[PDB]
Amino acid sequence: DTNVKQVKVLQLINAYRFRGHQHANLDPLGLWQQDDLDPSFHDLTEDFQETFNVGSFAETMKLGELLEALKQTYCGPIGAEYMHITSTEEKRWIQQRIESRATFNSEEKKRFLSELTAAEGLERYLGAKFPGRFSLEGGDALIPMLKEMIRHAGNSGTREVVLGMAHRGRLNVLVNVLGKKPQDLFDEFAGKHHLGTGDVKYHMGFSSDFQTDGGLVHLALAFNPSHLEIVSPVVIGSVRARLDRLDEPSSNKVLPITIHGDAAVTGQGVVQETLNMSKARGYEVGGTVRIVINNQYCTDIGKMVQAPIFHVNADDPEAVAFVTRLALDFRNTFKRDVFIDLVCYRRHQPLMYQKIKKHPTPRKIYADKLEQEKVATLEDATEMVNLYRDALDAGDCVVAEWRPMNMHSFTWSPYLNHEWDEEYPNKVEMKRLQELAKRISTVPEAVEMQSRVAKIYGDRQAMAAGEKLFDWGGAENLAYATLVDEGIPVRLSGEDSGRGTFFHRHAVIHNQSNGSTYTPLQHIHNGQGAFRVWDSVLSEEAVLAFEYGYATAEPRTLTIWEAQFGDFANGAQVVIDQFISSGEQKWGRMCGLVMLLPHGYEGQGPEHSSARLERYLQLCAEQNMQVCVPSTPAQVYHMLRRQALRGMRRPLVVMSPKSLLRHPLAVSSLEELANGTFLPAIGEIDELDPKGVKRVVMCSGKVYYDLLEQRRKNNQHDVAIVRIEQLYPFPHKAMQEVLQQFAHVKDFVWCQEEPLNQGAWYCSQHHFREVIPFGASLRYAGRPASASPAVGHMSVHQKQQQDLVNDALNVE
Amino acid sequence: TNVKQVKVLQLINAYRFRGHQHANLDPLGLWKVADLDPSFHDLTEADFQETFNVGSFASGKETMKLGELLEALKQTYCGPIGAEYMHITSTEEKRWIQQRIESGRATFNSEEKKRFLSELTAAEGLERYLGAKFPRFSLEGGDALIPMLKEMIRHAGNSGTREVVLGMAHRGRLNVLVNVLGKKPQDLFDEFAGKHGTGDVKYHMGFSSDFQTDGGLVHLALAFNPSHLEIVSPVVIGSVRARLDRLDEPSSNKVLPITIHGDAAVTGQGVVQETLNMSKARGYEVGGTVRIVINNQYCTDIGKMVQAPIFHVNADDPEAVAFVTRLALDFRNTFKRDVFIDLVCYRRHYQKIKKHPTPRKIYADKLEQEKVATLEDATEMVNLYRDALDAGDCVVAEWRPMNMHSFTWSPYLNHEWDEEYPNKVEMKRLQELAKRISTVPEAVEMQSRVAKIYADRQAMAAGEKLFDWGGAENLAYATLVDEGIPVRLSGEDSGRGTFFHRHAVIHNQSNGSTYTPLQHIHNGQGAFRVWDSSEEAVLAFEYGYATAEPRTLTIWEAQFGDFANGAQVVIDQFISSGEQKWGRMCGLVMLLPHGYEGQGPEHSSARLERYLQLCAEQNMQVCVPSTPAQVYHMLRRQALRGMRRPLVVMSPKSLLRHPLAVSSLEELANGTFLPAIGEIDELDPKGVKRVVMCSGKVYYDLLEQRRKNNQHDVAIVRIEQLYPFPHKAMQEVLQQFAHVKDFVWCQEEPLNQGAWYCSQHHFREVIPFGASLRYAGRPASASPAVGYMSVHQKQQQDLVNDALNVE
Ligand SMILES: Nc1ncnc2c1ncn2[C@@H]1O[C@H](COP(=O)(O)O)[C@@H](O)[C@H]1O
Ligand SMILES: Nc1ncnc2c1ncn2[C@@H]1O[C@H](COP(=O)(O)O)[C@@H](O)[C@H]1O
Repeated sequence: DTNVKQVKVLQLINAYRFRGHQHANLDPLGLWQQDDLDPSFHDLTEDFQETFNVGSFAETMKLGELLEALKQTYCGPIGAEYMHITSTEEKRWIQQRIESRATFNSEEKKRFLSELTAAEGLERYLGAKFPGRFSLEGGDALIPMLKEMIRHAGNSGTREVVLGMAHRGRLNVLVNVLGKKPQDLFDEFAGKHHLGTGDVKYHMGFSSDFQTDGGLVHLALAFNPSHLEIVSPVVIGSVRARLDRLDEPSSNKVLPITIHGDAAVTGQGVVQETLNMSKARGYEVGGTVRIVINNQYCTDIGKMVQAPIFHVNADDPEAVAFVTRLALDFRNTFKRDVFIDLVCYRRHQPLMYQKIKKHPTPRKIYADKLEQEKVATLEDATEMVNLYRDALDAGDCVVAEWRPMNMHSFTWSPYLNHEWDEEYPNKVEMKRLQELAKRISTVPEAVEMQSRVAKIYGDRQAMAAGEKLFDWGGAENLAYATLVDEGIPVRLSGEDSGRGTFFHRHAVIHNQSNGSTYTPLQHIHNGQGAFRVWDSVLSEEAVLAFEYGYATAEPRTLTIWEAQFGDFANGAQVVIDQFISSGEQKWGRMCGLVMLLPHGYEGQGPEHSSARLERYLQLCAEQNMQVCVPSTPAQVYHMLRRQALRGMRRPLVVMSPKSLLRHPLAVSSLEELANGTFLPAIGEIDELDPKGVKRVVMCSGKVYYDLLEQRRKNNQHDVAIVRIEQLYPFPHKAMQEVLQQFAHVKDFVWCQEEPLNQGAWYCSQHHFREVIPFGASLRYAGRPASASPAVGHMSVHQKQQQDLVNDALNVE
Repeated sequence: TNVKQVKVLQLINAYRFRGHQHANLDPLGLWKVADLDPSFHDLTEADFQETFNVGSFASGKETMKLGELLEALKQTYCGPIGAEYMHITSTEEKRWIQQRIESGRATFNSEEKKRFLSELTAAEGLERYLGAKFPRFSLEGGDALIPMLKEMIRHAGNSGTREVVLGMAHRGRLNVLVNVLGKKPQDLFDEFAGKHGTGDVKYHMGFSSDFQTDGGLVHLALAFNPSHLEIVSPVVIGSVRARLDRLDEPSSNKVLPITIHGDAAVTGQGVVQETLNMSKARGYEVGGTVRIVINNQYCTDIGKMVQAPIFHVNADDPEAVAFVTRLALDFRNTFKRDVFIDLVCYRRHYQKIKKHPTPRKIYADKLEQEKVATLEDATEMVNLYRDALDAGDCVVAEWRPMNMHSFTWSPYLNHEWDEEYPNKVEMKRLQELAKRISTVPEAVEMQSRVAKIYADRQAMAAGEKLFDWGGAENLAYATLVDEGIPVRLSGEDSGRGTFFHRHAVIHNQSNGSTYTPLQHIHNGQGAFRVWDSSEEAVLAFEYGYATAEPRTLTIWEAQFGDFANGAQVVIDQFISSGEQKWGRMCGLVMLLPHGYEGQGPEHSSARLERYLQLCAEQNMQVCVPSTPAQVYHMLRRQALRGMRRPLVVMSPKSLLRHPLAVSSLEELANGTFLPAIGEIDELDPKGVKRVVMCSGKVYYDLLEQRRKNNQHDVAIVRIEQLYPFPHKAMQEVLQQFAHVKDFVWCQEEPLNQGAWYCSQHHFREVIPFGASLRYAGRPASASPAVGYMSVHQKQQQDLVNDALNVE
């Protein structure tokens, strides 16, 4: 009897919660094919005036009334699928919100109508004027949705919003949300304009302020390439930077919004990578609001994590508004990714095309409704449509709440139009240097050090005191000290980067007592730059994108990304190709990201030998990047400081050393640190009688030391060996300084560890030629060309190293 | 009591769903759910003695006392196996799983038990033997991987599986190679001693071998891979589709893909998603692959993206592992979908780990207790195995040397690029074919624009009209499948063509159906298949497919070349370098649409220069065909030569419709692929002051300008094949200009892109001793192309003009 039935009703409430969404009126076309637990009878009833307890269903209700309420709640225009989430209080939170809506009022409804009108009217104006649809029609409700999202952010103390989307709807969002001048857009179509090489109109970002009741929000819409889905981790990178510059930096204060298409989101693996990474300390941003523009489920990746998915019918702006707040409230409340599945169509399987043509547009559907509610007449709707058309004709901003940015919002202005060779405060006063050298070498006794580490630290105290030369790690960390000391923050990010893949850095010290850590660079003085090191793992495409976004938002911070080995960075080729190396020219976007790519031929094989130097060199042009191969601790130290101290903001690609990290000749003095500078080139270091010199060898990086040791060994005085430490921009001045004593030499050799089709030969040939004397010939010494970067077998490597070295040194 | 009956059913359902959160899974035990408690469901201790219907609980003792149902539920769902399956939507699947798990579980006989012990002993033994001799990425702590795979292989044999394809990574690799695949311990030992193309590290080696099971011989193929994690997965799956495509009897139990993943890598690499999402598609699907996660410490939740049953199992219990292995196989065989096994284990190379006994120890003990095998038994296993290692010969009893017919590559192994191949086709037959594939049954009702394209093609067959690019290209496929050579075309919109040039597939506007004329040439033809595509997994898959099947012409087409960098890892680590690293040949064709036409930085450049820079030691071909004839001969060459190396094509966009880019029947029937093309206009050699060389669409710009100018003193020559560089061909086309001293290389692409920097050194080789060589083309740039059309247009006109401007 009735005991048993009460239990059955609970089971029925439950089934609606779980799966009600699958019978929801989501599709605006009504051609969706809904494929159980949902009819009473499967749960054995008939009965509808029997009164029941209704469990947690936001006390007592006649049955048939409950079934009403459940169908409303879970089977109308919103499909909440949300009971996979394990947090009890989150579900209950949601239930509370949806299981109890107030009505919007005449002015909010009208306003919805107004934004649908703009959505449509812009799409139509552009159709008529420029018959060449990435039109938003009809996912028109995106405009009302974004505008509401932003208003709600305002009223919840959000200060900035960062957006990334793609092409569909792009022009609409630009004009009707971000506030770009229609006239500016119309001009773009006519070919009226930038002073780089540019990109197409659908990749355009935009920055503005937007006035809400709750205050002034900053809007930032990303630039992006045609490659789908990769702007995402760029955005959230962007937002971590912006959070990192607030004084108490709570997530709700910067909101990331990403807009996706159904196919891209299931089909692009950077989505997985991004979800995985947003979990990680040093990368989290308190969750992203993800909008899926659902045309042709797809949101099913959002269960690899576990996030609420709100599906909604684009044809109901009111339901759309409601879900918008719901999703936003949820994310600001619980610091978690949320998904809004915006279910719509492309006005622009010819069986549904016919469906679409006979279907009224969202503006139309809504104005008809506001008319059968006596909230706006035809004459009202019609005049919204006339007003908007007129405004387009006038060409001015059409977003009433757009405000021009304040001076203080222009964070990049100091950093534009600088050249690589500008002067910068290279020197640091010896007293202060040693003071810092000593502080970062000195670990409170509280911290129990592992044995090998404690040694390394004893060494660095001895470097500080002049009693021992700096190695790479000692000098590198000293660079960071000198930067944070004067207020410049550092962010270092990479696989195992706190200690170092090669055990060289030990910026972070693992306590053997507490199991905690201590990071010396964080304890210099009150009010220093922050210093933060973050250990990635994998997700390498998403990570570099993130750091690119970060460096892009924040030019005051020295932002470093370190690949385990350079060989792996091709996992991020799209970032390197579409953003880092080309973003300035395409988009005007500066970036001082530093990339540490361990690189060097040491016999460990094809994926542990080559950063593919040559690929970065071919990408170089128009001063776009710097490519450096530092050979000394002093060099790395000056190199990093230059990047921070010196105005320009352009990617620094570094061929980082592995074995040089402990080479006994790779070693530097305090005098070289304090009074030295970054040297684009380094001349011959030994005494040779220049009149006796028959050959100059030029080279970069570790192979230098092999040549040096071999030439000393041979007792040889007739061949000089010069380093080129910066291959791009190519340092002509420096080159003529180190070459002047050799004006009379006719035999010049470029020597490289790397194979002929690789390293610098093919790309930097023409520079070498510009720089050697008018007489001189120029020839190659190095490994033969090869399909694989590096041979498999150590004995073969060793023979090749010896052979290329002897060949360089051999004048016979 | 009616009420309690409903609630006992909910209790069962709770265990089905969530039992696994309380299963004994962590070997270490160093690892609370209200649903799992009878009290949660309003049942009491005193209820335990009462008896209930147990609905579908598959036991099937069809009513039980509750106390006892509870013992069973726990013994089923909270023992050494954790089953997550109830999130799957398919009733029959869930019922199927219930039938096999809720039953029972698992009685193994003494012969099998001792075989497990034996296999664990091998796993432990090899790893200690290596550790002692060469002080490795040891399997230790997941020794059960070994009996698992051997059982997987045995069970597949009894299932009529004929091939197994595995990819995995570094942990456990030496062990699998030796104790599963059959590599001789001596070979491994030599390798550690550096007694040995350019090669690669031992942890990347793959291996082929045959394996005698009770059910039949089974071929095993373990993939080569680079240091990069997880990208070998889609490669294996491609391999499998190829193996399935060569069966008369294309049943999917017949070939089994297995991928072995780490838990970090499985959630941190995007290819997993990409591969999971591609395995749904026609035809990249292969009837499901079984995925083993080697879990050291959830990482498996990515399989709910695709709604895969997931079996967790305690690696210290080899009988658990075996049962789950069979179950997984049977499900994949049965329902043709992916399945995950989560092997819960630990890395032996810290306090709790060190006084934890090895899995050999634990199971030897347990067989003692069971009087199935004694200290002395177990011990002699250890000693027999160490002795075997000392002798250095195969330690896999079931190993067998492969049959001649398993050597599918031996014909293709040692070939040069300029080898003679059967270029000519007899005119009668070309025309017969051209007519066949352009004639469509009248039942098929074509969209008007496609109908017009097809009439043009009938005109082309007849000689009325010169071939355009799509005409010739389709005709190439037709000539190959004609003679029994299969074709696989894979790419975005590749059926019709991104640029609407192909129309290999016709969409019948009446039936909603399709018709593909290349599939209807004659019975016994090569299969022709075009598939419409997750770029990185797709390319990886096509590569696997080509390394498996050298008889099929396998073509991948990017939507635009600019996007292929999405797949840089496949290019860098497999396609370009596999032959030298691994001895792995591959005739994969890549169509990369490429051309400066003013559509911006991502619709302009395939990055020719990046492929050029990867070229060395004859690894690849890079071609820029300028004619329908040329594309036709290029594709036929690739298929008809014995060489199997990647062919990277700069594929045209505009040229697809350029009025001058057309070709005659005579050029198709009696021509051949020309690595270089000479001056084509009547031009007096002694009038010529300058020779311009170039490739691809620029040619036509230069030609059309030169003709406008009525210029006779500048010859223009195409290099169609840029690598390997065609020295003989270039001499024939430059001979009549031996006296010219002014040579220009001219390219659309910016100065630091395209061919200039990489091919320079070839160019200087091949022009006359007197002669100078200078560049005409776009200036260097950081973006591949400008954002604005007008600027594009000026740049095009200027480089063309510069190149033609003599004195
Ligand atoms: N990485 C960058 N390079 C150059 N300008 C930028 C960069 N980031 C932001 N800006 C400009 O600075 C202002 C504030 O940017 P945002 O805070 O990102 O909206 C806007 O004018 C941006 O165009
Ligand atoms: N792509 C390839 N290149 C060269 N040899 C291959 C290739 N694929 C398979 N083989 C060899 O052919 C035999 C059978 O290959 P499989 O069927 O992959 O086990 C083994 O000897 C393989 O080494």
